[PDB]
Amino acid sequence: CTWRQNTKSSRIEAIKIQILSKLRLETAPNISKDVIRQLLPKAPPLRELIDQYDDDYHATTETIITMPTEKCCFFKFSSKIQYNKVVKAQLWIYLRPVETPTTVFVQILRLIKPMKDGTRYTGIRSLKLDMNPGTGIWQSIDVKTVLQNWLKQPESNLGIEIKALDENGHDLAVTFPGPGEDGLNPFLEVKVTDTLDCDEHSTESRCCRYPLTVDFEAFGWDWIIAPKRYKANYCSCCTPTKMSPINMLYFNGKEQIIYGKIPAMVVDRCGCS
Amino acid sequence: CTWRQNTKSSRIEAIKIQILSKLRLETAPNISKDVIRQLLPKAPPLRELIDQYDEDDDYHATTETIITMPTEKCCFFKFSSKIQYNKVVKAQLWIYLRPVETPTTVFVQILRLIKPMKDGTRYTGIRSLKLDMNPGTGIWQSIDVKTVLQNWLKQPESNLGIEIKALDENGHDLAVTFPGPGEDGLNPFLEVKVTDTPKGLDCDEHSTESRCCRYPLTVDFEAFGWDWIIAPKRYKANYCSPCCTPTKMSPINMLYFNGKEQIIYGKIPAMVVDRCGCS
Amino acid sequence: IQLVQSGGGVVQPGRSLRLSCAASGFTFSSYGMHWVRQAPGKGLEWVAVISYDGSRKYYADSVKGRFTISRDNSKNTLYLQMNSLRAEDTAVYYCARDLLVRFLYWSHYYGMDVWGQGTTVTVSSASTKGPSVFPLAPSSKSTSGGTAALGCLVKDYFPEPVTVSWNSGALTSGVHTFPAVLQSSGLYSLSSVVTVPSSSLGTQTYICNVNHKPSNTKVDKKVEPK
Amino acid sequence: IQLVQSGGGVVQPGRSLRLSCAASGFTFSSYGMHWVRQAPGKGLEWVAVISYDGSRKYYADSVKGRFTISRDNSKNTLYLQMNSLRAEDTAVYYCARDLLVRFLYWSHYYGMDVWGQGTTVTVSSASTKGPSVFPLAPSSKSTSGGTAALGCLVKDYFPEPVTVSWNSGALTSGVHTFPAVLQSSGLYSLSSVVTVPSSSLGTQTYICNVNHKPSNTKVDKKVEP
Amino acid sequence: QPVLTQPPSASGTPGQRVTISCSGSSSNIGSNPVHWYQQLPGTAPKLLIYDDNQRPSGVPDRFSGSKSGTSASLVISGLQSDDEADYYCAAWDDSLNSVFGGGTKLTVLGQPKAAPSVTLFPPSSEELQANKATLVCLISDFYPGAVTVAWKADSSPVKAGVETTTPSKQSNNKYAASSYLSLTPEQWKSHRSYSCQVTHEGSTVEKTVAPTEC
Amino acid sequence: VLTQPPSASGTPGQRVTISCSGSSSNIGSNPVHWYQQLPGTAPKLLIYDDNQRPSGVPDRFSGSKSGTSASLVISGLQSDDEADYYCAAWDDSLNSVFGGGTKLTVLGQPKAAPSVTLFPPSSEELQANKATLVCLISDFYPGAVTVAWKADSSPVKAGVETTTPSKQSNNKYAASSYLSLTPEQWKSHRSYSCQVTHEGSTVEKTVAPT
Repeated sequence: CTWRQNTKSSRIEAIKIQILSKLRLETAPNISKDVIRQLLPKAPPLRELIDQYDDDYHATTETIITMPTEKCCFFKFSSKIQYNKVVKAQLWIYLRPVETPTTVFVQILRLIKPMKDGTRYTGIRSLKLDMNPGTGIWQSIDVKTVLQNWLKQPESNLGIEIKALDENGHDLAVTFPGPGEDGLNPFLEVKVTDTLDCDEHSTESRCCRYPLTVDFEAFGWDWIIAPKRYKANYCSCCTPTKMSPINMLYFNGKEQIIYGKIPAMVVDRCGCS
Repeated sequence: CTWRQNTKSSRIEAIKIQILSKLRLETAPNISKDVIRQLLPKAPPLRELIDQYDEDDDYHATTETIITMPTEKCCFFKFSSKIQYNKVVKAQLWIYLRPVETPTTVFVQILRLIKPMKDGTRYTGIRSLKLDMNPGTGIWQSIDVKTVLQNWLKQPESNLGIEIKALDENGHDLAVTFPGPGEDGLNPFLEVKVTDTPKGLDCDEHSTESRCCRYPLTVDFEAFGWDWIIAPKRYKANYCSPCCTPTKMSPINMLYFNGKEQIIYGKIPAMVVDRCGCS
Repeated sequence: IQLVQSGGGVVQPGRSLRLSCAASGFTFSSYGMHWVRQAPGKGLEWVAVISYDGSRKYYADSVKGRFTISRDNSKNTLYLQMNSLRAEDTAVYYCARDLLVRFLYWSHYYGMDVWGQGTTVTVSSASTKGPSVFPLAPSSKSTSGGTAALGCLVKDYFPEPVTVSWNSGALTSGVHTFPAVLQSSGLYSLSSVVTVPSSSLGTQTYICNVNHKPSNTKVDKKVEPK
Repeated sequence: IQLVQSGGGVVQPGRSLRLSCAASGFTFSSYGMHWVRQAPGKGLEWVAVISYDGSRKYYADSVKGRFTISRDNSKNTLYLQMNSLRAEDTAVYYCARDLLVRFLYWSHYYGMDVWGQGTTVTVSSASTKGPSVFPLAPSSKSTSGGTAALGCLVKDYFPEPVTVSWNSGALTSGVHTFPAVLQSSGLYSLSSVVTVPSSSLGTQTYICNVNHKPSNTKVDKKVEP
Repeated sequence: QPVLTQPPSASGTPGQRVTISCSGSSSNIGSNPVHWYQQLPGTAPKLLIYDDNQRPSGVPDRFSGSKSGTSASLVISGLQSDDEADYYCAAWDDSLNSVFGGGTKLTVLGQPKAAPSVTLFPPSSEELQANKATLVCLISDFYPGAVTVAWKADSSPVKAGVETTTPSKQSNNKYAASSYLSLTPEQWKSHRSYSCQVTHEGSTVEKTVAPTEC
Repeated sequence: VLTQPPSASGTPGQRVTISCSGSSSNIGSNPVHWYQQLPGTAPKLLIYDDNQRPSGVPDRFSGSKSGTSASLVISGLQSDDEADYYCAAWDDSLNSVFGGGTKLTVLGQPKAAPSVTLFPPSSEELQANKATLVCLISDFYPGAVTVAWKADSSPVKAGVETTTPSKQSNNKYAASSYLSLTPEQWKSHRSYSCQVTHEGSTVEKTVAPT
């Protein structure tokens, strides 16, 4: 009856542990709901990912959003090479609504180390945009090749400057100094494509893979033409974690010989469950 | 220790049962070794397959090739095969032409039988060949019959068999069906390649069965205070209750904070139990 | 393995000819046999087929009623008898053997892998006749770049070899003499053109010298601009 | 939002000309400004750019040393001063404004979305001269039993443009006036042709009215056969 | 007589893969096996393919052929320059006759594709006074050697009176040809113009002459 | 200079691509801008910073930049798109650089042949001691021809001036060629001829002293 209910709490604690292990996280992240509210961006790529809802073991990362470290924006990511696998990289910025129709000039500059000539900056995108009152807009800037150079050589990234201004030079900032602005900060959207046997006589480390050969000729199952034998193996909860198929050529006893692929016939790896 | 050795014979009996179930056979076929010898064809497609050794369905076995020998003038072929004419990738009739004693040219004709008419009675024509043979060697010939076989599936009762003729320039018959004591695996057969046939227990928490089955379990991250996970808030993980554990699992996608100023979207494998079934 | 043809020739319309095709290398009576022809520079046209033993004969509509196919399996020989010959019957006639033997059904459906060397028959109601010669004057229709075509049109002659030279052979450069064309009348016509510099017109005189030996006709014509 | 150009013309080689471009509808001193030109039937050629206040000027090598760009932010006006004019300087000159304001870096790198209407300058040793007008009479060998083209040839005039109408403007059907062609003499010539019904010849009168304002010359000619 | 249709011409580069097409009727190709022939200049044909896709002995597998519906294809992979020849399709028609297609000249390109120049002469004064009238369209120095010719009286096509030579190799190894249009002098007087249009690899060259005479 | 193919064409609804090749000093380091120019109007900026459109510009106009090259691609090709198209960029030697322009033709109607009229020198002009042959070419599509003059079937290059084609009231192109002779020259040949070529078809006209 309800013996399972007691065990149910410990199954949930086990899944928690397994989730952290599949992620690659030593501890559960400590983030307040308030801080989540501040950092979660209210932008198209996140509304796309959220709106959908409403190495065998490890998790595979498809997309990474990096917020600014800590001042116009610096991005720090320990993201591990993968220029080659970095499929796309976009800087997302939100331009706040304006009061009157105004044309807004945006320039986004990569910093480089100051020299005599070409002091301070390089240039990534410059925009001229016409805004009407009441609505702000999100802009997505391709920075794939830029971001790759940063990963290839850290210390070549000093961050970026973003300027936004009207025809006369007055500033109208993209940087929001208030509690009421939530999810409105800039962010970087990067898409990437990341990817115990024993002897028959061995006294095991409990869970282990043990050899087992199935000989159809031995059972007088002569209808199977090929394989005559195969290595199935077994585990000694200690259970198979990974299996492979075999192909079989056999008589079905209906005047037909069939050649077929039989899934999950061979145990390749076992693990504890 | 070797507790295992005692269990070993019963693991083999279990795999036997599972093999029959994956091949969709209620019982192991009763075919004598003698009859196997008679029927197994000694032909290129089988030498290839044998010599190689040295609501979607992932459980059941998938048929790649079907070899049909004739039902008991010869060659009618019998099909409990279910339609799938578009899926039939290739169909070849294999016939063995016996050795000749002088260099001779051999004319082969394969005819589809039709319902008799007054004019052009009972034969349609499928392939005609001419081949040059030298003594001491007989040769296997592969004849494309994909469009013919498709008509048979499309309309059964339009399959009235086939006639096979093989003869030299002067008309002498060089038979293709071998009834001799020595002659094994030399009869005709049909090789059809197909791409087709793409195709446990779950219970209530309070339901009484102790047969091992799938039980619902919902994981609510908000309940644990794991607010770092943005999406899914909740999901059905499930569980199971010589071991009752999950035989098939699926992944989920998860959008979460890693606590390093990054939100990650990823695919996490083996999060949901789909089937439990003893193993 | 061979088919060796015989017969053929020139003949007047309404007259008759018989072609022969002798086979060796194979058992002649195991095979259907065909005749196929080809008019000067046109496609292949099948004319007839005959069964192994002679009992069925089929013919193209174009020769139906005037040509006859037959065979004598004892002399290993295929025959075609051609009567009421017309000018459009003129062609090379090829005999050919079926790739498949008559012990299969539809053997003649499948094609013919043997083939003789061919026999020419030429059917014309044209008598010998010398050409009319017309100037093709260089016009403002030059070929540009300081060069002009002029020539002469050699019309309505029989039989085929006619010969054109320019200025008694002193001008061989830039000359093209085209193949004849053969008319529904059965007379040949041809053009010979010489590409020259347009500056030279008005001083250098151009003369085509036409020679048709088969009628003993020589023409010399000056081509002048208009 | 507008750029209104002024001050072109014809001028002798080695002599000089000054173009103007007046801006309205935007803050003139928030933009870099350019001059671009185009020779009769050729491509665009950038000639110069100037910074917001006039402190940087860059020039195409082809006009380097001879042309000078400048601006008067108080009169909202862009200037180009052309000296040592050659015949290959003849072209339509367009003024254009940068799409981005000078408060961004490299604003002049990014392009020009504004553009004036253009100003023609023609560099020639020719003097002003009215055209000769000659009939292009229909002959008996017409195109069609129904229709012949007739017209009039406007020969040897300087400078462009000349204007042709037919029957004081009461004939806009069947009428093509070709572009001028420019001769080794430096004089322009052109034709104007009107396709009519051949039946009407002999009665209905066709008159080309030519007008060359640059020389104050008007000609009216009847074309007959 | 129910004939098979084959493009007049084809070309490839040595090593390339050409395809020769054959369109027929359900009476022939649709129900019946197709055979293909190769013909070199002044030799008999040679069977390349039978029963749609089968090669007789002595025929390379670079020669393959197929049949779908009422059409067939001969495809020559690995194109050698001995393959320069005419290619014919064939099949038995149900009206009880074997039928060939019209033949496809296949060119194995050993030079660059040259367009024809065209010279169109009108009837001479002399010939008109003889009560005849011949328009002579000469076509020179084109590669590969295959064209079609189309005559227009004013702007209307005219098939009646046309005789057109087959191409022929010149001294410089470019092909040449001729088309004649035979008119009466009355017919020649009646139209404002006559025109000779030759087509070579999709590009068309055209000339015109008129009773207006220099 | 930046290099652009001299020409391009499409059918209405087709997708054309205009190309621009340049140097590392310009396109490789610097933003590319593209212009459209209709006959007798100023340029209009279509694209800047490689792939951005100013206000008022349909997204069927898109453009990109790889290395030392750029591309302007017009999807959904309308017949208003008939115009010259230019790339541009700033070179590091301090000058703005345009490409040479690409004429884009929007195939909008059938191939019409030119009619041709050749007028001889008028009485009036000969009496003025001059002589001009006027060859008028009318209503042909597409707008491209060549003209050749012959005196007595000999080519003549001296004295020739030819207009470029020009769209007319009925939307077919027209053009003109002039031959300038002395009256002596005009008297001393049997005839003169104007030879016009339009898509391989050739028309000729002739006039003779009379």
